[PDB]
Amino acid sequence: EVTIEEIGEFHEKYLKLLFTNLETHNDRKKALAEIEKLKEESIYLGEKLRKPMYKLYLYEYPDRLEHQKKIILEKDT
Repeated sequence: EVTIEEIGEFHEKYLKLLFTNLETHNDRKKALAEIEKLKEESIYLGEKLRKPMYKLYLYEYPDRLEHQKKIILEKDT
């Protein structure tokens, strides 16, 4: 019942978050907000899809997002 457009859109947003610059404090504030919405969207898909594919969206991408988050928290101190 998960559509390809929901999967495509999630990954599109993820890609944009990753390609983002993070040079200024404003950018970092925005990226962090975006990370939170991506975690939520990943887990939404993961729960709806139910190595099995669903584990990537339930666990792996939220873990990678958390990683990127800590890093961005590393700069802004």
